Amino acid sequence: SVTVRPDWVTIEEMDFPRLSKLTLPGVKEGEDVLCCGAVEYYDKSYDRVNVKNEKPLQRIDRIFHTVTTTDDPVIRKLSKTEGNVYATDAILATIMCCTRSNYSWDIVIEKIGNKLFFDKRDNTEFDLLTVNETSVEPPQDDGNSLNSPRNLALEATFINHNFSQQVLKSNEPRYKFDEPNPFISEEEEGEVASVAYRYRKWDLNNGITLIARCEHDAVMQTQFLTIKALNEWDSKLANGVEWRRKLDTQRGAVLANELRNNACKLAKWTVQALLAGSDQLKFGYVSRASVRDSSKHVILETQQYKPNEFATQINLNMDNAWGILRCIIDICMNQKDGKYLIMKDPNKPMIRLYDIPDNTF
Ligand SMILES: [Cl-]
Ligand SMILES: [Cl-]
Repeated sequence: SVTVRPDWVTIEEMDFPRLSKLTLPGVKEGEDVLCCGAVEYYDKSYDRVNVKNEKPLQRIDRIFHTVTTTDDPVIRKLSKTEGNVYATDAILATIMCCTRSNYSWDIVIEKIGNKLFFDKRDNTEFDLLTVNETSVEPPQDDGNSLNSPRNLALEATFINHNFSQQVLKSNEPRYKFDEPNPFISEEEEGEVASVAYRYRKWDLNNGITLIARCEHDAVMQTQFLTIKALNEWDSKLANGVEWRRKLDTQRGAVLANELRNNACKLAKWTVQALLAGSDQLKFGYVSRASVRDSSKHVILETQQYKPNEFATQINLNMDNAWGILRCIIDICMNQKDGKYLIMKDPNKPMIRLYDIPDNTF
């Protein structure tokens, strides 16, 4: 959680009920400005996985990038001639889904004239997934490390990185865009995880033109996929729905529990898929092999959802998502040039925008 400094000046406070009423209907599908990278095909044998046909989770080490907006060389180039607001899908999803968030987060905004850059701070846990964040009683750091919030987060994050690569068909020729991955040399591209980037543009009215990096994890025989893993750590301690007993006949109830307890995580995943234009959101259901060990996991189920329809199922309204973003953009455009910080208050349902000194970070 970022340390609020005494020389930070509050510009605006926004409570969740106000944010929840915001709307900007009519925003079009993103327009591709540049597409990059090479993505692997999904292995449809994983469609046969179920509780009676579980598969061990494999450890597959590939490199993942989560480059912030201003360090992205494609965004730097595009900003010379295109748009006036810049971000990435992960940063946008955090803002757009803020009214679902509980745990703290922050985003830095730099304003130069009529251009805005939204970034994450360097060396933070911004990328980590949360676990049971929106439970009535979230996990507490009361005990050893096995089920602490921090360890649960790293466990979920690790599970997701492995799952997304395991379900790929490594021998199938990849789908390659004309431009390669911008975060690695061609000579070494073999070592990066399967990913395709779409740098997309949106008209948000009032002359606001957003450019942001979006991505897909895989392709399917061409359909583009966003691949994510739900995970079960200890169902009893989580007071959850035991997956090995309930996935066969009550898969919907299991998902419903996930939605209640991981509301922000699931919405941010859905926004990521919608921003990229993925045709499907592919979920794995991954559980510990034993509740007492967080290093070994099994895949119990797989499912796919069309992102537009799934958004409606989790009560995510993109008209509201864009409305929230537009509200924040408008506030920033009215400020003096310089740096600003938006943050979610760790103990209250509100976000605050601060005027921070330019050399703060
Ligand atoms: Cl998350
Ligand atoms: Cl304002």
